[PDB]
Amino acid sequence: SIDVKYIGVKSAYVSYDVQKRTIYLNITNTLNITNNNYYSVEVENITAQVQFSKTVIGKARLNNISIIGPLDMKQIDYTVPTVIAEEMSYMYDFCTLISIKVHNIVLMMQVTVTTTYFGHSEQISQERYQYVDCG
Amino acid sequence: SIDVKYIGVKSAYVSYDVQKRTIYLNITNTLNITNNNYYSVEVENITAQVQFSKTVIGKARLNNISIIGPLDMKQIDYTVPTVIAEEMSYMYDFCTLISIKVHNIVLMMQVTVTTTYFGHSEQISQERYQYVDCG
Amino acid sequence: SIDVKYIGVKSAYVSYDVQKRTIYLNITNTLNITNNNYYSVEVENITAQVQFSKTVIGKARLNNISIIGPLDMKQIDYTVPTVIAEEMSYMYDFCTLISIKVHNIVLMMQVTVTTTYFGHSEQISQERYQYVDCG
Repeated sequence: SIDVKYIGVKSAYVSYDVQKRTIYLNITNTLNITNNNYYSVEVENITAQVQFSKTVIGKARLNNISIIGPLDMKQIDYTVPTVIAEEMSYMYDFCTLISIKVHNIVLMMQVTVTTTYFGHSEQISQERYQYVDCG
Repeated sequence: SIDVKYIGVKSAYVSYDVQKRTIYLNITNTLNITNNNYYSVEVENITAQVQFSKTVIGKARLNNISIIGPLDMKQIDYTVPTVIAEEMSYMYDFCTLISIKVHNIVLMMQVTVTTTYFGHSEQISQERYQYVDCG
Repeated sequence: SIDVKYIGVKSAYVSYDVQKRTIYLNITNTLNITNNNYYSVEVENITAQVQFSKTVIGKARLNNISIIGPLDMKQIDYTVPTVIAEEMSYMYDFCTLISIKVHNIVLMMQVTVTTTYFGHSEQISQERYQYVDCG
């Protein structure tokens, strides 16, 4: 919710970036920085009454007050059928980041069959870092 | 919730980056930094009443107040059928990060079949770091 | 929740990075840093009443108040059928990070069949670090 960032290279408060055939000569840098951060975040005052039946008095008849179902759920159920007579594959790979017929799956399930939940529920997913470097 | 970052290279408060045929000569750097962080975060005062029946008085009949189900759930259930007569693969790989017919799976399940939950629930997933480096 | 970071290379508060044919000569670096962090995080005050029946008075009849079921769950149930008459693989691999027909599975389950839960529940998954380095 606050300060969520994807940054391709670099993050700073003060940054000096001096490069590529440069003269940086006789310089006076003076910084008087005040940068206080005050966070009052997700401060919750919750008064909750949760009843299916609160009061029954006398010969009353109650049936099937809350029904959740039937429930039939399927997720990440794909199919990749391959029927081939003859394959030739020639692969020449030099200095390459390569993935071939790979299956990458992330499933995060947090509050899934609950009657009641009070408070804070959080999911964070930060995906893979992959690289190839050649001289 | 606060300060969630993906950063491709580097993170600083003060950064000096001086490089690649640079002269950095006779410099005065003076920094008076005040940077206090005050966090009052996910601060909860919760008063909760949770009843299926709070009060029953006299000859009352209560049946099936809360039904969850039947529940049928299936996850990460995919199919990869291969029928082949003949395969040739020639692979020549030099300085490669290479993945072939791999299955990578993460399942995180936190509060999954519950009547009641109070407080904080957190899932964090930070995926793989992989590289190839050649001179 | 606070300060969740994927950083590809380096993390610092003050960073000097001086490199690649650089002259760094006669410099006055003066730093007066105040950087106090105050955390009041996940401070919970919870008053909770959780009853299926709180009060029953007299000849009342209660049946099937809360039912969770039947429940059928299956996860990471994929299939990889292979039928081949003839295979040739030739693989030449030099300085390669290579994975072939591998199955990588991470399953984290925390609070999965509970009546009631009070407090903090945390799952953190930090995946594999792999590399190949060649001269």
